[PDB]
Amino acid sequence: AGFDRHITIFSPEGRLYQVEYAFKAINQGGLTSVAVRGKDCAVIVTQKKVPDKLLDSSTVTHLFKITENIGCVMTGMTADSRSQVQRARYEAANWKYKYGYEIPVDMLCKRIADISQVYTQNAEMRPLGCCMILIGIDEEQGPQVYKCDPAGYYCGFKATAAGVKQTESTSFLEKKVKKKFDWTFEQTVETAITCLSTVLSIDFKPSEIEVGVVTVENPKFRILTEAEIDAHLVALAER
Amino acid sequence: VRLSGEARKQVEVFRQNLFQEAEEFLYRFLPQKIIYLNQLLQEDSLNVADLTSLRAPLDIPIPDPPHKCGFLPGNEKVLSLLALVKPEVWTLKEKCILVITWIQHLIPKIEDGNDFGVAIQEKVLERVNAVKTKVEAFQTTISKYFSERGDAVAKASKETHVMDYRALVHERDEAAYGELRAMVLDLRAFYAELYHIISSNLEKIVNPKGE
Amino acid sequence: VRLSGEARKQVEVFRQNLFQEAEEFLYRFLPQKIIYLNQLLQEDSLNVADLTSLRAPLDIPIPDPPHKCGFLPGNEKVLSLLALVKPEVWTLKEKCILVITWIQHLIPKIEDGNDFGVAIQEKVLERVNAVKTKVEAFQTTISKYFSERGDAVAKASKETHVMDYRALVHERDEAAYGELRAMVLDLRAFYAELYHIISSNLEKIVNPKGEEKPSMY
Amino acid sequence: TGYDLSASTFSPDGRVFQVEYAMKAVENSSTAIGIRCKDGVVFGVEKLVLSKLYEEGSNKRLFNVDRHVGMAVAGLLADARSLADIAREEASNFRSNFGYNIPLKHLADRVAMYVHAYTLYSAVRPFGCSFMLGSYSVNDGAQLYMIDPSGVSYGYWGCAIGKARQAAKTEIEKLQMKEMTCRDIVKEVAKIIYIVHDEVKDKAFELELSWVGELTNGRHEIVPKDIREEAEKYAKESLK
Amino acid sequence: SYDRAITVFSPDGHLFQVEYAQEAVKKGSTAVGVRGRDIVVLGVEKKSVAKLQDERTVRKICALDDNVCMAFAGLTADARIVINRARVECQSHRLTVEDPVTVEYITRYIASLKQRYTQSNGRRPFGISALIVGFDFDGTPRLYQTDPSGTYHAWKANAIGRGAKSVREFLEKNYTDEAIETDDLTIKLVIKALLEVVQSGGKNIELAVMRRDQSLKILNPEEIEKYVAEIEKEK
Amino acid sequence: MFLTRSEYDRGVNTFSPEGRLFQVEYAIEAIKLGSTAIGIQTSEGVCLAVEKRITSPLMEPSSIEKIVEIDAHIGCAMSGLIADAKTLIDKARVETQNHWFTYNETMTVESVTQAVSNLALQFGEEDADPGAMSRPFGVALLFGGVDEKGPQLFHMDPSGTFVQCDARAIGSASEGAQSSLQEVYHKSMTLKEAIKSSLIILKQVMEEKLNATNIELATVQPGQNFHMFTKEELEEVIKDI
Amino acid sequence: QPEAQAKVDVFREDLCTKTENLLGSYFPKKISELDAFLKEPALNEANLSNLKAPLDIPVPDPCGPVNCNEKIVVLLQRLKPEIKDVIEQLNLVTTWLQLQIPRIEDGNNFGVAVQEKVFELMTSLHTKLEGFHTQISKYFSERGDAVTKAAKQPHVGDYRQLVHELDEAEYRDIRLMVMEIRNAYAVLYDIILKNFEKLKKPRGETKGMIY
Amino acid sequence: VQPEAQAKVDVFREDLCTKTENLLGSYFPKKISELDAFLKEPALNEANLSNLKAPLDIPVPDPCGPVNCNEKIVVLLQRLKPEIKDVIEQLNLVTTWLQLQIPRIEDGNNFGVAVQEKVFELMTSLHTKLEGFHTQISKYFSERGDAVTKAAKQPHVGDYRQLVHELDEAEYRDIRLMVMEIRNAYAVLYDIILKNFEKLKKPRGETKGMIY
Amino acid sequence: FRNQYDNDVTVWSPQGRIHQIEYAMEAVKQGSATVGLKSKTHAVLVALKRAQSELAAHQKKILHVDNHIGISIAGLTADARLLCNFMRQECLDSRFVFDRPLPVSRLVSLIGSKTQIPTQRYGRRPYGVGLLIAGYDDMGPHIFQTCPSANYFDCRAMSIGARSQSARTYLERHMSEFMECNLNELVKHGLRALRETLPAEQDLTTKNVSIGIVGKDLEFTIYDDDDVSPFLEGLEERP
Repeated sequence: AGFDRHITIFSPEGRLYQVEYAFKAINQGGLTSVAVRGKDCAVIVTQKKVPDKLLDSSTVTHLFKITENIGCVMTGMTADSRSQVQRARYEAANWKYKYGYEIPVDMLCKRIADISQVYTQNAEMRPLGCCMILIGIDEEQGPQVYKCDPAGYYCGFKATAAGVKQTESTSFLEKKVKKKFDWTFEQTVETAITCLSTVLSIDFKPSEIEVGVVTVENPKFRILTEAEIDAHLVALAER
Repeated sequence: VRLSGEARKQVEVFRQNLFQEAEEFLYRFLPQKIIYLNQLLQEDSLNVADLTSLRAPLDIPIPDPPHKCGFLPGNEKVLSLLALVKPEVWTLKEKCILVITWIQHLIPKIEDGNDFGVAIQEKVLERVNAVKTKVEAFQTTISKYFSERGDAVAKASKETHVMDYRALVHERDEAAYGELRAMVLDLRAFYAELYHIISSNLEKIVNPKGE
Repeated sequence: VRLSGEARKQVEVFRQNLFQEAEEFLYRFLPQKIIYLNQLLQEDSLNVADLTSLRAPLDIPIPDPPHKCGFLPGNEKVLSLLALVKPEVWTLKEKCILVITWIQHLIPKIEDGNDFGVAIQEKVLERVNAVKTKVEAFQTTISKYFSERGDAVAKASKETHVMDYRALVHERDEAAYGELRAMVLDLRAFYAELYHIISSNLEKIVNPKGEEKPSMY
Repeated sequence: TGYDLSASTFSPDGRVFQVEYAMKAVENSSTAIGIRCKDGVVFGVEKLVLSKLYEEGSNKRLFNVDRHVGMAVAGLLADARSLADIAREEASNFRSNFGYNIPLKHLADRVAMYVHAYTLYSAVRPFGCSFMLGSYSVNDGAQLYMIDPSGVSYGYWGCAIGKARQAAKTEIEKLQMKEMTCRDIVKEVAKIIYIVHDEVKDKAFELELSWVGELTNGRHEIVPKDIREEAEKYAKESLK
Repeated sequence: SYDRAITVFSPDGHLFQVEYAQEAVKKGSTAVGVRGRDIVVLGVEKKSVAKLQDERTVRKICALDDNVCMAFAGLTADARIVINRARVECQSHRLTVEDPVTVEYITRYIASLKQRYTQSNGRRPFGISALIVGFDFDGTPRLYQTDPSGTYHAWKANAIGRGAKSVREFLEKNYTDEAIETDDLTIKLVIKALLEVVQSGGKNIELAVMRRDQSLKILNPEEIEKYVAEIEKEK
Repeated sequence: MFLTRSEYDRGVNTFSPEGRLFQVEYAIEAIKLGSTAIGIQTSEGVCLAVEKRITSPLMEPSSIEKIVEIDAHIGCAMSGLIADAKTLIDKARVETQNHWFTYNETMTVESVTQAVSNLALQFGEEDADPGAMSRPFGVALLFGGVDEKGPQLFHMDPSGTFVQCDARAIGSASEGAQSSLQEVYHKSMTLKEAIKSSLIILKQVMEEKLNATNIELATVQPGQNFHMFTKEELEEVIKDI
Repeated sequence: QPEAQAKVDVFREDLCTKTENLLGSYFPKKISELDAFLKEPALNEANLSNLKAPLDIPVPDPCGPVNCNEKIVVLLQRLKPEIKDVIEQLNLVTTWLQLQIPRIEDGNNFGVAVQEKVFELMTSLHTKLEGFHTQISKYFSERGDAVTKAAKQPHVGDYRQLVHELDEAEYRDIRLMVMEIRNAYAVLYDIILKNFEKLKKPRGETKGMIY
Repeated sequence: VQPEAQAKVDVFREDLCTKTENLLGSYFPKKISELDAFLKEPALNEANLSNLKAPLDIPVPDPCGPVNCNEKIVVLLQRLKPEIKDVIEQLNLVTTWLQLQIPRIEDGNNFGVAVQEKVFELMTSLHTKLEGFHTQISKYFSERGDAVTKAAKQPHVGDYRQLVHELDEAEYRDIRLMVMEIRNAYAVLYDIILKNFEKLKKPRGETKGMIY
Repeated sequence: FRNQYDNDVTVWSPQGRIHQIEYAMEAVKQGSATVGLKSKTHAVLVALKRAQSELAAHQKKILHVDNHIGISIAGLTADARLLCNFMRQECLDSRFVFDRPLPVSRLVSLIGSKTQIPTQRYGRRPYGVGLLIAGYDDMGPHIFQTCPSANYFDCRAMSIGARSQSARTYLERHMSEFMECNLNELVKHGLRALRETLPAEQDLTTKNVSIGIVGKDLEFTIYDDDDVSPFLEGLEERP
């Protein structure tokens, strides 16, 4: 063949197989992340797996804060994830400097995604093998959830997942939105945790998951403590 | 192509039966065959230490130096070993055919890229075809034993003066015993290698082009 | 793997025997064989000019135009030259076997780098294996000579009327002498070629990976 | 398969194999370990003596990347020295601009991003070094970080790199570093290195140790030779 | 193996792409040059009119300056570029040193340009060889030749392009001090040499002369017809 | 038994196994295509000679310039690619004149040879300048000049390595011409004897019979400057032989 | 079902124990034994006139029992167990190596390549050894045919010479075969010992924390 | 050890070098001359093969006497066989010479080795053809004997008569082409070696060195 | 096969080895041998020079960088000349800026960085030359070696080039006495050490030996063919 092995060249069917391989690179990590939106809150959950006891559990995280009121969860290569996180933080601060107001979540996602496009069009560099999911509150639009992928697609979502169990998780979430009644903050967090736990079969403990939330009442992105996570987990088991 | 309802049903039942049989062979029949071949190897008849013991009695009159030949039977020992091994040989050939067609049905539509899965599938079916040709060679040798021993015995009876034909008949029996024991061993090895390859590469074999 | 002391001693004995035998072969046996073979070639037995002289009388009773055959001997000249050449063939085969074992024991543990010496080693192995196949073909021809002359003489005696079977018998003997001279000079050539390749490439063959280098690590 | 030739490429199954091949580089290296305790961080390296000719205190794998941080490396020494120059430049720039000693987490992040730059582009190979960084500051505390050739960075209570990583990691695991103090940790680091050293394959080693902590007033420094000799004698005694 | 890049040497040290460009020169139309005592004559064959084409657009012979002219055999576009570059260099040299260019200076410049394109990959050699004629300050006639490789050599008389071997053998035979004695004899010599390799005489040769202190003159087709008639009659 | 894979010879900046860097070696093979040149260093001076290898009679003999003048004190003889030879000769000339400009003195033959050698080294492309030929210079030079140390003859090769040599031959018949040099040469010989011996060797190696046209000869002596033997002087010596 | 994997893993552990025992004890012992046997005076004979065996056919101016060459059959009788042994051990190490081949992947295919190199050597050895098996039967059959030809045509003497030549060729081939079997054990031991780490663990875990 | 062993092999090598040089100088040209002379002779080139037809004395149906070989073909074959033996011997000599001249393996600068490889391929092809001729002679004798025996066993079958005649004619034209091929083999071998002698003799070339 | 992974420096091998760097390290073996050894008061460099022919002069194997530093080369003379120019300019810059002799350790660090840059990038080859650097500074006498790989070592003594293992073993068995030696004893030891590398037929001469000495009172001086005769005369004979 040879139509793979370079991002620039098109297949005879015009598919650009290299970026599709970058999509597989996300699943190679073996972790899953889920994001679900609510009427007044947006949450991100992801597996936290510590391979060795010696590792400091505090340092390992896939949840990062792009700015005070935006948070992200990265899935894929850890290094590419950290690099994209840094680029996102730079883009947000530069937006604030130039335009005088906090970057919208959609525009941040668009900037990061079009950067991913310049990666998937120029020859020498490779697409970053990571996926981003951004959550924030916009005053006009309420909560928001968005996802960047290695291709440059940046579509917004009511709820999403990324990682190895993405298809199972989106099947689960699709059923839940179809039986739409609402999602308050507690139900939002419960839906996220139930989705992740059901698709993985994990039956989590508080250490195994890390959750981050935004709410219209408290717009700042915060990563909940193990105690708060256990509080939500116990509520799930009780009912 | 327009697909009749009955035609769709026929193709679906074939595919279903094939995949069911593949799972059954891999997980139930194959280990049972491995343990069977293990115990067959452990049997005393198949681990005879002294090959001169199975040297058959060939009764043809030594010519007096300067009358007629009675019935000369075949070696019961090697015949019994053949009775044991030959079913296993043909059984492995059949199951090899099953695995080959199962893999071929799992091969997806041809596309330009993401072809590493089909490459893995092609590698596995290449090994399976190699196992099948070795098995067919065992069948050829099993067929050859009778004709070769008959030629040798007939030549010895026709030419009683030459003793080397009698020595040859005894050698044919010994070589047959060795070959049959090797056949049992490598049948077990082929079964195990098929399990190893398929189990190791099952994810790509069943799902080559990613999702 | 757990190795007994007796096992280690046995393996060491095989290794030292192989290595000293290879040294002895290359440096003592091979030149001695070259001088012996060129003396054989210079000898008149292998230097016959008129090959019709080699023809041996084939006593078959020619039929009258319109008795049992005696003992028909083989061509003594050819048989003597066969007696000379055949041990040389077998010895060259044996020494090729020794050389392949020597080199195969010399090749290093497999590694990604420093592969050029290993390439030289395996290339030399391939060439000596080719020489081995050639001498195997030679001994096959040696057997073919006896079988072919025998069936030719039998057919000539059975069909006494056809002369061309007798001509074939003489032709087989003549071709045999020619092929056997070719065989012995080829044997000398094979010995010299073995020495040339091994001597010229000896440093890489003996020490493929080379001297230890300062660590990058 | 041409997928493994370059780092720009992806495998069809989503793997960048050049980076993994570079990760295999460090395993060629002799082991090095760093352990973090309450007082500070201790580093240790098993520096194999390739020849008697080489001077002692040469081929140092323990570098000082700033006054308050030290670096221990495994993998290609050339790439490691270059990475140390990069880290020193980053620390100096941080001091010059922001006016104070660089936080270790930030320094690890910057050098990790510099490393991660190389995995992307086709023109340039990934680094062949994996290195540990450690510092003590009264504000931040004891911190130990390890950077792989990929640019992944994490904080480790105890860490090992090189050939004997796994064995060193189990030995470190059975230690309870959090309660302990540095002057004991040097002895246990010596014990672990002497354990993991293979006398048959590796002819000899000279233990190279360093630490940073309150006992230094937050300066990474090479161990005083008396303490080195005490730890080495203890390690030889425990080895039996 | 070793013929795909200009930079790479071959075993035995042959640079083969420049040889291929020298071969490309052989495809081109013939050109011939001869040094008379007071004339330098430059003759070039004409491929064909095609009967719907304007001859003025296609001219192999060109004047770099008042005192220098060239003819080329090889890639026509490359020849046009090289001619323009040499012309601007001529005027620049006059600008810089307040003197007219010498023939060896301009052939050195053209050779240096061709050499510059050979040395570096990412650029292909100019697929031309040229015949540069001029009169120096002393008034001596000068004829030089250049090739894609970038070597230049003076020639008493020479040819380039297709049939160069045959016509130069003829010229080695014919050329002598006697032939150069007369300007008409020089013109007739070059005309006979081109006649050695050309389909038809008058129609398919374009010829020009430079005199001691006169500009280039492309001889009229009637004048060429008269000269070939004189050549034809003498035989 | 033939192993001809090479697969590393193509492309400079590739160390082949055993680390031989074969492009430079092929460039060193390239000068054997060139005409033979010969140099002898003596106390009375250094002489240089070369065979012109005239292709056709119509070509002007003077135009072939395989011996040239870097300056009055130093001359050069070259064998190999005429074009890159011209480049290196230009470098030598400009460096000599730069030295005169800056220090008001004449360069030594060793310093001039080092100056051109530095340019030859740049095929490695360590410098970022675009205007440096990627290929090595496919020419060998013989630098002969009288300096503060007296007559000196330096040899330069495509690698850029340079050495003093009492007598050297470059080009096609350098093998064999060097053996003849080794037997004939003795340090005490005068320049007349050196001229005669070098012309003997050139006559031996040259395919065509030696004539004043097909050779170029030069000498630089301590009192004199670089001098080329004219047609008449060449006629006298080639008659004397 | 993991019971099949359990059975195949038990089989693989058994093969690993067996091949380790082989490399440790059996291969050195057989190397020493075969070296002693080739050093034995029996197959080192200075003059083959002793090897020559009688032919009872009468010369012309119905033949008696023409016995086989006692020396050659004795040497063959002790030879053929060695060939059978080395072939069996080769098959065992071959199946052990086959079960150690890892999952197919497009990277980290070193160690796998090491396994392929060991495999090609083992394949060459297997072909040579089964060639020896074939050659013994060829000797018996060819000598019998030559003796029959001589008896049918006593006037022909070239058949007499053919029988004697087959005998001496077989003796020399037995000597070379013993050398081959010793060398096969030795080189197999050397290769396996040198590369055992990669052969046992071709790939390892290179994933780490890239992803 | 054994610099004396290297000396002995070097003596053999020098003998092969001087022998192949003398061979190329004298033997190959004169053999080309001799073989074209043999082609020009009327015995090898005949207008009609009816002349070549030799008597088959079998009696036709409405025990045979000695049926002799085709004397013309036999005489021409006796002329041919020395040439085959000679050319095979000289080819073996030059092949051994080229094999000895193969240099030490080097990772690069193997073009000189490649020339030797191509010339060696040509020599190998020639060797195969010549061996084929030597076998073809015995094939002719065996086939003619088989056909004569079949005719005698079945006199009614005339096609065996035509078969013996056809085999004789085929062998005559075959030996004509064979003599042509011996001549051409000598000529082409000479041409290859003479054209490529410099590289064959000295493949690596002088190690100019001085890079180190 | 594995012909791949050898083409360029920028390609890692499946077992973590950059083969082009190793192929460059082979280059030092090609050159003529060199030996360096030090005492408490002196550092010495000694070399075996090679000549293209009898008429040609022997090549220059020892080069002076500064009064306090000088080098000896094994491997490509081109790379040697380039690196020597770089080192000379660095020392000149140090003297101009700080008016102090450059520390030899710092100079070899600079050499290591400059040499390392080719190995990692596509383009320029690794410097296929091995240098022995010897100098006296305030800390004391020093000897370093630099490989074509940018790694460098500090040595009591070292030998680089063809057949240098013999010199290394001689040096190792005689090393203890070197430290207290006189300069004459030390140069004699080094001369015997390089004599080990020579062929048995060849012997040390005035022509093929060059000696380089630097010390507290002695600036770097290369003792040439005539000047090595005092040091050579002491040596007895081949064993």
